[PDB]
Amino acid sequence: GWSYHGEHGPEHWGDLKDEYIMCKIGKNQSPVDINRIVDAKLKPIKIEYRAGATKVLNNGHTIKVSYEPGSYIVVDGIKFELKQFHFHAPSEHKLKGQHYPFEAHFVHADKHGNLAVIGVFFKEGRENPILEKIWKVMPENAGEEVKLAHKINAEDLLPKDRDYYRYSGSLTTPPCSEGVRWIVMEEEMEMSKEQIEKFRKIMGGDTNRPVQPLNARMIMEK
Amino acid sequence: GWSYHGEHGPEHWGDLKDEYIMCKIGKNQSPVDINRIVDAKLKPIKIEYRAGATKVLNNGHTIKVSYEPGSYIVVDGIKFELKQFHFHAPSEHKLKGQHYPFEAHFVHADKHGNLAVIGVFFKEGRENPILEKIWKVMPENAGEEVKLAHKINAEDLLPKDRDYYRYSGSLTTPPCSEGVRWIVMEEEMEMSKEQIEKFRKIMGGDTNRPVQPLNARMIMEK
Ligand SMILES: [Ca+2]
Ligand SMILES: [Ca+2]
Ligand SMILES: [Ca+2]
Ligand SMILES: [Ca+2]
Ligand SMILES: [Ca+2]
Ligand SMILES: [Zn+2]
Ligand SMILES: [Zn+2]
Repeated sequence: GWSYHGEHGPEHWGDLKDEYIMCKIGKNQSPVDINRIVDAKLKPIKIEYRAGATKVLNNGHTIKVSYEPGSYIVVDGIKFELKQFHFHAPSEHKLKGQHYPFEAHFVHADKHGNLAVIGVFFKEGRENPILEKIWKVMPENAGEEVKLAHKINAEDLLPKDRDYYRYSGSLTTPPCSEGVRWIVMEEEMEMSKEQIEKFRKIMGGDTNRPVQPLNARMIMEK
Repeated sequence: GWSYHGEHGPEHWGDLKDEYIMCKIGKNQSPVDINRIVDAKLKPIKIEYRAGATKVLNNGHTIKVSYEPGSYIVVDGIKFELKQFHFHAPSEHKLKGQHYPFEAHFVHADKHGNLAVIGVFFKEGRENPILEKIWKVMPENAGEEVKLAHKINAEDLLPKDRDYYRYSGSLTTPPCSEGVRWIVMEEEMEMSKEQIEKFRKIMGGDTNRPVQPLNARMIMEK
């Protein structure tokens, strides 16, 4: 019964269930304000994506797009399979104290269940032609799920400059499990103001967890 | 008789001499707050530098390091010869409303006198080993100029990531001539807090012109 507003909101997430305890005691939580940055010789990240987005689900907390097996990234010489991507507005991560109006998360998992999430910022700009295909068909109520007519390639929502920030964090929604590899891309993408407004309107407001303390962590920059 | 403080300061520069009129009527002035940015497919910039820094001059307004002929950059298929590089603190340019504590300018000129300046931001970090060589020998008073023992290569003060912001602007000190190509590098370099403090102490304070209106301009990002 968790939410982004009111008494089941982010500050109370850890109180709600035993399984959500990391939202309360965790010291490596996401998102964060990216303001303690260090240059590091990170390897480039192999992105082996095919066209494979199939369904669009409104779950009350976001719009989630599911992906068929076969698409993956390689981080630390390990294959993490793309499972789904979804959205928040405004951005969950901040960059040196500032938000973007929107952020996408591409959620991946290796064979043992370890999670790697690619985060992509979006600013106000040209209509995103890939997001229009999903937005046209966006379910208006929680629980609804539409099948997509044409399969979408998620690689088209990623920038061509693939320099990125890296850090060790968590899921941004309960249970907020830790041990998540975060790959936040430096280069932003574009969306129309209308697309942003539609997403906010349908979600009913802000869909962003507050930034959490960096604590012992640093953010690595390629 | 211009300065960075008081009644001969930046707000009054255009009042001081007829030759300084651009500081008053100019609509394409530098520096600027880099907050209206557009992605653009800018060509990479050829940097053909040799070891060639010879002298270190304190001129009351900065520390200026002079360069022997033979080192150049290529912008718009034109050779601009490196003449000198110098410093300001805090940064002249801002990035999305925020300063860096220090900024370097590498001043170049083509055969007809057209200026191209490469700007490099520096943050607090490790001692810069190339700046230490200059700092050791830094003239304490205006008018003084020391010959360097060992020639320095300016290329070592530039980042290895050479993605850059570009815009059309001006000199940041009187006469503030326009028609200057600005190449401001995206990746920052590092300096020690001690090196910054030494430069500020010797200059006697802030050495940065206030940001000027972007006006009709955009900033291009590679
Ligand atoms: Ca950096
Ligand atoms: Ca880059
Ligand atoms: Ca972009
Ligand atoms: Ca950009
Ligand atoms: Ca750096
Ligand atoms: Zn998310
Ligand atoms: Zn300068």
